[PDB]
Amino acid sequence: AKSKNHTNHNQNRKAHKNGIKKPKKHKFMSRKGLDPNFFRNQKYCLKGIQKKKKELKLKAKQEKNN
Amino acid sequence: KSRGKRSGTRYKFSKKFRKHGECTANKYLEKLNYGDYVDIVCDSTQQKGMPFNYYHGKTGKIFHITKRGVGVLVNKRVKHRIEQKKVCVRIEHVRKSRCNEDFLLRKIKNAELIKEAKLKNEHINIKRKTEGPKPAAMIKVPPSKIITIEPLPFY
Amino acid sequence: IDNSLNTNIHQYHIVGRAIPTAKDKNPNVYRMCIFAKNDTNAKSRFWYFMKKINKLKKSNGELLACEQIKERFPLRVKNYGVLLRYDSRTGTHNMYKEFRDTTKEGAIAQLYSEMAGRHRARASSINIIRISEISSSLVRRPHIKQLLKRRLRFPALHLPTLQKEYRKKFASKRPSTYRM
Amino acid sequence: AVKKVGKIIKKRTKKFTRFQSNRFMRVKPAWRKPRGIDCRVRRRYKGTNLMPSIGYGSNKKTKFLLPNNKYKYVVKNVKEMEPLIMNHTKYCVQIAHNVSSKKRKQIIERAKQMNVSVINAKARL
Amino acid sequence: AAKKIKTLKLINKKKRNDLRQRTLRYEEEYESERKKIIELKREARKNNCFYREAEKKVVFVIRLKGVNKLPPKVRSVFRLLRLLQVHNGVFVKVNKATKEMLKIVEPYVTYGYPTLSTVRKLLYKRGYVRVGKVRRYARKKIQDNADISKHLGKYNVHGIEDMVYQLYTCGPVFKKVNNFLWAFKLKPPRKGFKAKRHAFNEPRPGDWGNREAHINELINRMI
Amino acid sequence: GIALKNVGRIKKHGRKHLVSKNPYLRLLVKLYNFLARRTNANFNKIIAKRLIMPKRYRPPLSLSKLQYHMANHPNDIAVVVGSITDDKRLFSLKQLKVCALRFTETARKRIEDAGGECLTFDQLALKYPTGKKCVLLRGPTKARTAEKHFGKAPGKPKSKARPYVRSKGRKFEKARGRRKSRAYKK
Amino acid sequence: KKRLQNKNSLTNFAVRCRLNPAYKLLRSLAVLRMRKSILEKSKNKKEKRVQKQIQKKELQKINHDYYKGVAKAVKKKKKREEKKAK
RNA sequence: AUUUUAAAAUUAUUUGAAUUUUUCUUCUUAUAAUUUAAGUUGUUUCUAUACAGUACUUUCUUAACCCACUCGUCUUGAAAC
RNA sequence: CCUAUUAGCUGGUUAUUUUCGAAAGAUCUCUCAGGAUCGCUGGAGUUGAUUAAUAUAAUUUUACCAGGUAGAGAUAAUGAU
RNA sequence: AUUUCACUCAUAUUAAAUAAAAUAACUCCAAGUGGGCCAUUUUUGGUAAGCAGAACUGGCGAUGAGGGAUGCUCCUAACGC
RNA sequence: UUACCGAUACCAAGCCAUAAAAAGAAGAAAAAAUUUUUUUUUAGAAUCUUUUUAUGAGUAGAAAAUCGUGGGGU
Ligand SMILES: [Mg+2]
Ligand SMILES: [Mg+2]
Ligand SMILES: [Mg+2]
Ligand SMILES: [Mg+2]
Ligand SMILES: [Mg+2]
Ligand SMILES: [Mg+2]
Ligand SMILES: [Mg+2]
Ligand SMILES: [Mg+2]
Ligand SMILES: [Mg+2]
Ligand SMILES: [Mg+2]
Ligand SMILES: [Mg+2]
Ligand SMILES: [Mg+2]
Ligand SMILES: [Mg+2]
Ligand SMILES: [Mg+2]
Ligand SMILES: [Mg+2]
Repeated sequence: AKSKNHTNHNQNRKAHKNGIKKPKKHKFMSRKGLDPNFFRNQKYCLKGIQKKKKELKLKAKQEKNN
Repeated sequence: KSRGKRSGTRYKFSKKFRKHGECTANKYLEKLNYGDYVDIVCDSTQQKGMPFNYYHGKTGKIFHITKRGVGVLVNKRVKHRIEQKKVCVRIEHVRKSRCNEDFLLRKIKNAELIKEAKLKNEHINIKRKTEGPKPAAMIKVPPSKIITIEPLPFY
Repeated sequence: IDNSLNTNIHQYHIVGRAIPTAKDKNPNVYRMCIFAKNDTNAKSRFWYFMKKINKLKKSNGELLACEQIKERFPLRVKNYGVLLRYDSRTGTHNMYKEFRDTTKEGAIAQLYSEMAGRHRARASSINIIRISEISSSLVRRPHIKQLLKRRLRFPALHLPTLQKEYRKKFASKRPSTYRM
Repeated sequence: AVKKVGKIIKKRTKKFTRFQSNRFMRVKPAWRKPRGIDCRVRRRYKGTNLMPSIGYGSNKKTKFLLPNNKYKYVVKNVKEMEPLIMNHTKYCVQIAHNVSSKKRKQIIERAKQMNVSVINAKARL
Repeated sequence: AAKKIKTLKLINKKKRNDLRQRTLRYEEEYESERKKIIELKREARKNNCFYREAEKKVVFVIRLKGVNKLPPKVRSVFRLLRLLQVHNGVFVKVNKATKEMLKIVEPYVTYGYPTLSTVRKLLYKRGYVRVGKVRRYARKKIQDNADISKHLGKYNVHGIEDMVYQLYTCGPVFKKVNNFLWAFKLKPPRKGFKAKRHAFNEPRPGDWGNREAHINELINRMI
Repeated sequence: GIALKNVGRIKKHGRKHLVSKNPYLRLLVKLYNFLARRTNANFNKIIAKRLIMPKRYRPPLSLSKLQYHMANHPNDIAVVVGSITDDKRLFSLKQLKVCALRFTETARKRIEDAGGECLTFDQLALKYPTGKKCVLLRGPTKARTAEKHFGKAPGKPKSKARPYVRSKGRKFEKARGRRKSRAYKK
Repeated sequence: KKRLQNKNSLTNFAVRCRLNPAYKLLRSLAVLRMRKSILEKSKNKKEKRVQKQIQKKELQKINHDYYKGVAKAVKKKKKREEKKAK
């Protein structure tokens, strides 16, 4: 038989029963497929920083030990 | 039936009257950073990097910058939920939005005001006071300059 | 005081002006007398008229004053001429009608009834342009001229409007409309 | 209507009879809630049978109290009588329908000793 | 413990004393302001000029249309305002945004500028208050000042009179006070509306406008 | 009527009363509920809530993990509302003072050996009714294998959800839609 | 606390006083005002009248002015009409 | 089985001020009572000096005012011709 | 007898109360009397919130863009005329 | 760009209003549904149609009550006793 | 122009349920008789008790608590 082949009727209402949900907004979007080269540089930097931190910690420990 | 990538664009992407040509060479010097808000305004003089019909006019945060590209996090309302769309565009289309800069200016001014307040220790109310009701006044008008009014007859 | 008789149209002097702008610091003020049922209605009418005549809307102007005019001699009969603009279902018309009354307000009340009754013109569709007392040498309407006659006299052919107490539905004797 | 006697308020002396129980013998008066499209009772048209509802409930404080102001306790046996020696004003005995005449008499006697009211003392009398 | 109790009592007494003085001050102000307005008017009359009065700061808004057959936007606006039933009234701090909101809901409400006495009446006869931990409220009628002196102690409005004052003339602490007040569940008016269909400013009989003074009469009727 | 959400009535989404009929556990909840209400200590409330929770949300906390958590602040008492399991993967065990709902026997034994203390919840309450010098800990909650089937369905791109499959091996869910070679991927 | 009645603050004197401590003083003042006899009021009327003359005159001037303006407007309208006719 | 307290208010006392000079003027120092606080208490009949009556409670049965369409069902829609 | 064959189709599908409460869009489907999957609903649960807050909002202001429908134009372009 | 140190940005009126905003998010499991229909306003085809087809919103459906004599949708207004 | 009549909406109060919220592991009160007897109560069941406030339409559907039948162990 012939049909109500399309309607956007009530759709808005349906949507608004659980609100138009926003994205949750996370502080750290993945840098997965984004700017290469730069991001590897960043990674390297981070690693360096971590190493430095670790060294500092080690030094502190040594000091504590005497 | 016919939902191609440039449908309903007879006017969206038509360059405005006496502004054909191309994007001016100074538009390529707009500085962008990972966090800048950014309008997407499809200059259809460049056919590369043309973002979809829908994102024309819609602002978004820059999440990625490239050789001549800009990824833009733009919201799209999709039936029951807004979702983040990563619109990869050329620079010709991406324009730096101005909303954020209004806020920025205010911030700057507010800092100065705060400093001033601290200089003297005072409770300055920063927050923008919206258009409230008007206070009492006493308006001098001569009886000469008060033009009386009646409705108009029909013609 | 009688509240069954009153028609609560008053006359209001409204004065207002456009809010001053940097570009036009000292704008013109406009006034009008407006016949309205209350003060707020009067204000609204004033705003409407401003909108119609000048570029002026309630949001970009301010009312300076709304006064309320009470008739000075509310028990002296006067002959009021009124000039209206009204809208019919077919189109728009001017007309000048005259009302013998005790106050401007009363005249206007009369007028609204008459326009409603005679032309089916509802209050929305009418705009009073001016009412002024016509001294009886210039009265043009015959139903007013007659009243202005010298030693006026007439009988009382109206039927009794008995109080609801003494309106009783069963009567001993067939009342008389003649009276005297 | 509402049926005050003292502090006992009953909101509904009339029983809720099944819809149409009056029309067909096969439909017993025991309330059954009409499912079914177009029922009219379900839809609550003016002038039809009412639907029992939690609004009709009796105040939490007087609920199961009889006109006596006493909760009914059914009793089969003398031992059972004993729980209500310490509650002879709040509870009133009913002797179970199946208790024998001699036993009934005994129960009645016990009740009298306790000062506890018996609501069916007259059974087999 | 006894000592503590005594101390508490003393404190209460002090508070009461303070309140009374404040109330007196408010009373003094109210009359004075009124007098001043009159004086200003007189001056204006004398010297050709006009005195426009201060635009009215608060606005008491009574809902007219009930729950059904309402657009979504208007519903949202109502929710924001806190008018949820047919004759929920509430005070509203007249603003730009607020004005805009009102305009969106104009046909479904009446409003106007309450007047001090009316406000007082509302507070006393009809004033309930939200008493509980946030988002769990309980609509309690005021009667005692301890009810309100708890939540609004910080902001220096103990007792109903202070609240009333705040309401009348949008003070520093107006918004908070308004929030504290449970939306005014009013009767219907004892003589009746003219017609909720039509506007107040319609030349025919109606109700839904900004009946800017005459709200007070309506309130009195339907208190 | 009244234009309200859920009509007036406030939704509360979680557990209410423990559905368990474990008399000891009921007693515990009674106690800790009491403590929560009187000693409005947060800690107590939290404990009560965790006691109420279902078994998946009281996952087992491994001895190693406990040790790790205790690492920075010693002597203070780790409390764990679930079971603590032992770790063969630990070599050394420090002097640990731990409250838990359950200790697996071997874990308990290990603790004893360490010259530590296994406290039950009542004991903890007796000792530390406001949870002074305590540390609430949870085991790995979403480390459950059921949870690996949740989230975005495998089929949606970038989902790390395990499909429910009979078994592993090439024959099972490793062709069309799992490799570029057979139509598409994921 | 068990909810009891809710007392009509406006009337229930004690309740009112509890609500608003100052109220009592205000009410006393009101009572005092009510008290004073009509002779004084009558006397004051004369004083008011004396004080009012200037104000009255001003009012008259204002309303007269308004009337005049209206008249002028009417005249102008008439003139315009005449012009149109011509 | 101590927020039916506390305070407010009121009455009869007592100390000190105030400008609204006031048998309800206000606050406050102290003391007793009271209710306007701190959701109805009393008085007098009656039922009744009764063991079921014609009263009282209750079931059914009739009327009367107003209302009420055949339930179930598929259906946008069923009292459905 | 296999066989209680199969039926996307028709009919029926048995206590009470309380609580929440839809959809008749969408995509694909030898699909259009059906299904799957979203949507809307309930229950379960957790993290939260319980601090008149911040998240948040079918809302509005203040900025800031985007627009080419109503209207308007034809002695602006195109096409009429 | 990331990191760690500094110094310092309004805050109890809360970086504009307003908010029975956390009755929120999120995860899980599953139900029913996937024939719709009507009203204003915009609107396509059609001479039109209680016709066919759309948009916005609200209804009916799933919904009684008061009004419109009468009536699935109009007005008022949504329902514990 | 008043006045009136007029809903299951509104308002006040009561009662039911739901939801949430407060909050909770020791004691004489009165009357009647004539200083002592008699009369009632003299509570503390956490899915429970007390109190508060709001709310309450509903098919398909979902859930919970109840009710009942045939048999089993206690
Ligand atoms: Mg139906
Ligand atoms: Mg009417
Ligand atoms: Mg309407
Ligand atoms: Mg009938
Ligand atoms: Mg059909
Ligand atoms: Mg049927
Ligand atoms: Mg077969
Ligand atoms: Mg519901
Ligand atoms: Mg079929
Ligand atoms: Mg277009
Ligand atoms: Mg056009
Ligand atoms: Mg259906
Ligand atoms: Mg309806
Ligand atoms: Mg009709
Ligand atoms: Mg229900």
